[PDB]
Amino acid sequence: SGFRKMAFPSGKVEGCMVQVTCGTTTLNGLWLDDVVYCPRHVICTSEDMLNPNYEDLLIRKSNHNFLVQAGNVQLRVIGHSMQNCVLKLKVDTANPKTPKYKFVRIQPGQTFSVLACYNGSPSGVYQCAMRPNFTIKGSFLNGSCGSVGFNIDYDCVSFCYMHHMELPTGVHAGTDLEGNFYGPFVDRQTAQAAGTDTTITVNVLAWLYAAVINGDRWFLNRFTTTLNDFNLVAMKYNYEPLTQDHVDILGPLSAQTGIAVLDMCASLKELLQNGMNGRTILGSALLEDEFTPFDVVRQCSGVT
Amino acid sequence: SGFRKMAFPSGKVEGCMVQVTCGTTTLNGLWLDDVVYCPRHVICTSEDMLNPNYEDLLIRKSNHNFLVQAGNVQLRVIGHSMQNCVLKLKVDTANPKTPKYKFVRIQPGQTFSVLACYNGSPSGVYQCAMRPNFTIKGSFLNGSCGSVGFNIDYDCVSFCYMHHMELPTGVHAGTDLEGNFYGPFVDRQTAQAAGTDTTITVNVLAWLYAAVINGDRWFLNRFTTTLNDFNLVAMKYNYEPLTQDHVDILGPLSAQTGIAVLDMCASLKELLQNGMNGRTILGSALLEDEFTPFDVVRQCSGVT
Ligand SMILES: Cc1ccc(NC(=O)c2ccc(CN3CCN(C)CC3)cc2)cc1Nc1nc(-c2cccnc2)cs1
Ligand SMILES: Cc1ccc(NC(=O)c2ccc(CN3CCN(C)CC3)cc2)cc1Nc1nc(-c2cccnc2)cs1
Repeated sequence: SGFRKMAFPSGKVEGCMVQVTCGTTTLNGLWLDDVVYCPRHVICTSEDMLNPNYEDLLIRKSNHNFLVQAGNVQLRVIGHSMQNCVLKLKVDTANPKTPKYKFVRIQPGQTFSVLACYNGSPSGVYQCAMRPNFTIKGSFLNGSCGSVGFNIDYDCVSFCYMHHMELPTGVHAGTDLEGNFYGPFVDRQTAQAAGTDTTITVNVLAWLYAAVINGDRWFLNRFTTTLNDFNLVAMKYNYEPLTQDHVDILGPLSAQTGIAVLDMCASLKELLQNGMNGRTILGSALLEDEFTPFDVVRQCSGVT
Repeated sequence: SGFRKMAFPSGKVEGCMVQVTCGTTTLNGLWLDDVVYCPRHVICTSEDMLNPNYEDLLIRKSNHNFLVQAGNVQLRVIGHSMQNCVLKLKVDTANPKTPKYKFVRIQPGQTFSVLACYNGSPSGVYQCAMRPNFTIKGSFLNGSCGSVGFNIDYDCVSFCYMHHMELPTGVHAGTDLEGNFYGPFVDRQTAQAAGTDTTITVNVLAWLYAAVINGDRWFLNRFTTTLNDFNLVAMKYNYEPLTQDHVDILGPLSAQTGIAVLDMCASLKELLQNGMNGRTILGSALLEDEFTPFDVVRQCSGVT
């Protein structure tokens, strides 16, 4: 029983975090085999953030300009190259703690764990979702760049996010581990801002199923809706459209609770139109959209 | 920017988790130096949960009745003893991954990280608070007993909680690592239930400070209250009394925001009496009480 924002255990990633210094800029890197990955803006100056040409900036660097430290051990840099918005620093030692890993790119609406680090040292772990507008609502301070987001499946770490910047509304943007930004953001100084966002409908439905499995039932009703009629309501309240694939993905949770997806959609319509009338669902007075169907199945009992 | 329920990185504890089997019962244990700690109810049967005498049950066990597995490695048990509600299994190998550690007992209102484990294998990490009634609102399924709660300060893991049971309302109870239960609960079958709970006032105030530091200010006002007048309102809404020591503990956050504690108490009084009128604070429509002042300082910027 219970339902929490639960991250993956972080030990496999902790053993990969290093400190990268270039000039007077320090940030975090990810050490896998004999390569350290970090944001390329580590090579920038304050006089460079206006209109940087990173190809120029990197040609003017040598391996000796990069100081890499793993705990109390200095790693010797023997090669450097750019890949999109990340830097690859080849080092003379393979990381003995390298887990089985993959570099994946995630979709908006999917979740992952973030290991927030400062000066190469892990500080905390929390769960994040990629928003529809390709930002994340993280918790990061100055020094956190190069912190990573990941999921773990059996023994394998799938890295999906490296942190690069904070936008003016306080939300965060970054890249996959190939250095390609999520969303229409760049690693330079501009007036860039998060675009309009939407609520992740399939996740809200998953979380209503989690609530039923955990004994909250007050929002259920005897009505069922059609998919087209539900999607008219979704549009009005700035929810994403629900697809048949979403309905299919919710199949296991529907079977376990015996509540058809379009039955639960009729509950969600009533919550959107009427509010909660002073009640809560899984300790929240808002509809929560940062749990995927997978997250719910992973955490919740499977009985029925 | 941002504010998340953030756990401590879990790697130091992951390396301590083992599987303990006795008969057909499997649960988790904590392997530190050459001792494995686990709930003593691992030695129980279904015909024993009524009125167990654990001293009798343990006298009838031998070391060979305990199977301990660390990953794919079986640990040989060479001694067993009871300490209050935990069992200490002496093994023939010290854990090479033992961190610096302490066994601490926490106070109601304090927070800690939980590493949820199944079959000796870590599954997820989340943040928990000890409620005033000595329960925790965790996320645990069958098989999770023996999972631990902890905080980390510099290199040192302070273990404070071992999981033993789920109460009828879905909340959880357990012991410190000396085997002494938090609250009026026992590791046998009774009608025991969580007692009445209260909201942790100093934590709500800390979280309002976190909100101000993160730019939410709509709930602020020009009024200040007295401590006695605030505590009359606290009583009415089932909040704990605020003490001068609480005011002192909030000193750093008050100085950083320039908002006196009794000024912020006047905001909290208005929120309690009027609600939020459709607005949110740090993405919540409820007043959140599971962040301590320390948690806020640890996570939030320190500027001002
Ligand atoms: C996207 C980006 C692009 C360039 C930079 N770098 C800089 O602005 C910068 C870097 C280094 C310097 C110092 N110079 C270079 C070193 N030395 C020669 C002195 C002069 C001055 C400015 C940072 C970022 N990203 C940032 N992320 C944050 C941040 C804050 C809070 C949460 N998450 C991210 C702050 S700045
Ligand atoms: C407090 C307590 C006391 C005794 C027990 N153990 C049992 O009830 C029990 C243990 C073992 C058996 C099997 N027997 C012994 C082994 N073998 C001889 C077969 C017969 C039957 C029952 C469990 C607990 N705690 C439990 N925690 C949970 C639980 C569920 C979800 C979340 N957190 C905890 C379920 S039972």
